[PDB]
Amino acid sequence: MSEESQAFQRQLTALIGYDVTDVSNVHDDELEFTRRGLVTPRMAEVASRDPKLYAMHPWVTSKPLPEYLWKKIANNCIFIVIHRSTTSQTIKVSPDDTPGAILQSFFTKMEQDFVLRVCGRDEYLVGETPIKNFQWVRHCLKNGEEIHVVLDTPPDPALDEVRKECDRKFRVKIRGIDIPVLPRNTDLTVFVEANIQHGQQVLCQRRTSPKPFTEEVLWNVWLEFSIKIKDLPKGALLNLQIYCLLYYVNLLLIDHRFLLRRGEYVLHMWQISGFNADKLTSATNPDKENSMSISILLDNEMPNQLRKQLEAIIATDPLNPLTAEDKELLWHFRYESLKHPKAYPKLFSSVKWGQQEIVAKTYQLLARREVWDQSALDVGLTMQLLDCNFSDENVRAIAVQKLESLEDDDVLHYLLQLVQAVKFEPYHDSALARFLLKRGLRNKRIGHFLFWFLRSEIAQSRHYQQRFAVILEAYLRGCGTAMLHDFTQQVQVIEMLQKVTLDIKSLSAEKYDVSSQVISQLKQKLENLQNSQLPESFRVPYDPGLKAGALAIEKCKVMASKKKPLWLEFKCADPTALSNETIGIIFKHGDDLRQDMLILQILRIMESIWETESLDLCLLPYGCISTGDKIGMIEIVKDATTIAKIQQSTVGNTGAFKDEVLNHWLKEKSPTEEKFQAAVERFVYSCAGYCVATFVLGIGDRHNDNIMITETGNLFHIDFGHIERVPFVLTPDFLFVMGTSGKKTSPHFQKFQDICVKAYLALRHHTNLLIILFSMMLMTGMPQLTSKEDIEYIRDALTVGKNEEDAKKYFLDQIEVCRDKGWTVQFNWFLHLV
Ligand SMILES: Cc1cc2ncccc2cc1Nc1ncc2c(n1)n([C@@H]1CNC[C@H]1F)c(=O)n2C
Repeated sequence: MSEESQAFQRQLTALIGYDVTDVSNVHDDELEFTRRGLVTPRMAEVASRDPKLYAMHPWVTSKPLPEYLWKKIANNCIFIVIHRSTTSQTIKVSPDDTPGAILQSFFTKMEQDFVLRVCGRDEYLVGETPIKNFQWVRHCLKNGEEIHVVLDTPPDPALDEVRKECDRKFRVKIRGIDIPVLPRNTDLTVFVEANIQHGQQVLCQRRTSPKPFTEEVLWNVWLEFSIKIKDLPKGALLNLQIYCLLYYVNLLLIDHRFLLRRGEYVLHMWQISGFNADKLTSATNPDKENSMSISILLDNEMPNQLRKQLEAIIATDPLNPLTAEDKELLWHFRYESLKHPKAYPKLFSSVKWGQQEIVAKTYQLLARREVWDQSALDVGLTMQLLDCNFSDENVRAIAVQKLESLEDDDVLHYLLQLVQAVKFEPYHDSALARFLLKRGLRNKRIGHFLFWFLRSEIAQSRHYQQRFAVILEAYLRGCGTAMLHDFTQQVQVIEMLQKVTLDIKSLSAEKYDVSSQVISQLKQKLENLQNSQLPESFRVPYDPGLKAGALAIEKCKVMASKKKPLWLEFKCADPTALSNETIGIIFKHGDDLRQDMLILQILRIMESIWETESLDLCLLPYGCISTGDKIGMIEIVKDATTIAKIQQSTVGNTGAFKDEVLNHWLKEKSPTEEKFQAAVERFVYSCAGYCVATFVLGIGDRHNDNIMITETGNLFHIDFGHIERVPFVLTPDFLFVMGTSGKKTSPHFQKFQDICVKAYLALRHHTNLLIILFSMMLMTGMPQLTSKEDIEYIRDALTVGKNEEDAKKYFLDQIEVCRDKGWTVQFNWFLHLV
């Protein structure tokens, strides 16, 4: 390699936040074979992409325009304001006119080398797609904004330049376990449990005789299993556990080269806190000075009434468990089951993966996928096949195949969930890791989010940082030096600000309030960075369209919270931006922003589910991005306050609540009565939409402090790092805005109940998609969630197996529960914080 080729790898390590050219925490070469095996699909995608559309990354949608956005179109006319230097003129356009077709009409109504770019953003309107199919144009319609675009030169694709390049039973010898230290107080006991697993299913289990837990425990015991060597499926894990359950460690029995794992291994294990993705990891603990280590050794046509039972089994939810009777029925009528794509997760669960001949029969089954391949993509079904219950490479590949049909608009909606799904792959190089890699290198928008998602996990997950860092490096080596440049500027800014956030917290106390001495201390620290090595301009990580310029120090502050975060304001680095408004970012340390990311992503999916049934529930999924360990960025919502501060305005630090304050704050932050009516209108949909969503997600009972509202009536829920009770927040202040004064029906209450049940019914139509996203959220995002109890809440919330009116009743009852209590639960929320 070249001297400069090492400076490139050094840059990559600072970007990724982990050194992938590291061999200190491996007992094989799978990560090096994965860096090697990922050069091929990167090169093929870098080569197949059109440089022009790659540089301009048009954000497009093939979905139809909704009935609510059509009602905004007055006489089949859409106006675009085209700007140039100091002048501009409006253009009467048709929803089908492609960017080129309307550029030709601008040049006629009065050089042919300029493209259309949205003012202030790095967002372009290019390609053979109608204007109504550009997401920025749909955003302007929905929020009543005007379309502003500037006539300028298309970015040079030369900036996107990529740098050149046996029939015997299986047995295992347990030698012993060693730990450096353990306190001299409790004289405990210990044993080793070896499991052969595949898709969380335990094929076989052997334990050791229990010996006294000391700093070194030798057994020298051969543990013979019943499963023959040939019967071992690919992806089978040898899960070794220490119970007194304090420690665990996995080792793949079939390596990446299809070779059976043989020889001597001294594995550094993980410790338990106090089921989840972290438990399936092939990674070993990097902490060799403090961790426990086990040392092992390997020296090896159907009848009508049965059709009804089958069809009923196929018609159950993802969490309905399969009896042995059910699995035998599905396997025997294997070919009838194959005619129903909905039965695929259940049919592949019925397979006896520890039987070679039965796996071979399943592979024969998969070879007749005329029904599967010609079926409409069901993301819920496809995700169902990519969770912890599926470890077969070919079962997982039919699902990844179905994802290939997804447009970039939809890949963005499921990206964080698909990135977390890599945690369930037996091997580092997988069809899913390749699909993500390929889709990232193809769209800049997806590559940016892919970068931040992969980077959030590398920074706070030792269990999967090695794997994700190899996937990130493969992406980072194909995005091009324009993207590599932006990521560098973004990484520097977040690191400098993360140092300042952690320094400010230690200075004060989580027991006290912010002082003048802490705010002046922050201003002197920010002034030091600005005129020194703080990048001249960085791209907002949660809004890559925006380029934040220099800080606005005289408006930055330390928030009067308990996790003392930084409220930062930046100037816009685009002189073409239509407004002089700053870019506000909140920098916080002390909560898991990954849990907030996951909720906001479900909230965006729920918004698209309502978009299908022509429903706009006015949700405000704000920007939130996890940048490292318990730290990250959150969007500042302009002209917005909390429901608590509206209550403390009338009476401070209580307790005391009044029903009439929310409707008085709205009539105040309104210039005209027309704008005030629009606020009550926006509150009817945003309140209804948040009531529905928050209930379904089990995060319905929050303090009014974590619920904000904008000066334009837009109510929104915030801070999901958290999770007598209530289903959702419908306090008597919200109800007063809607014209109801407890046990009385007003026109806006009829409207709220109407949209509520219609939004609820609309979500119930995607029950399996919501169940599957939720169950995956709990395994890949929380400390630990029980695989049969914690999830069951969402089945009860979405009322599985009930008719469309008995469920309507259940939700209408939940409306009445929050009205009976009123402010009863809210008072307790203030006694709990004192
Ligand atoms: C959206 C958003 C979500 C968050 N989730 C978790 C943690 C912090 C968050 C901050 C957010 N952003 C925001 N923009 C503006 C604000 C604001 N919070 N606040 C309250 C102070 N921090 C908490 C806010 F209730 C205001 O008083 N103003 C003027």
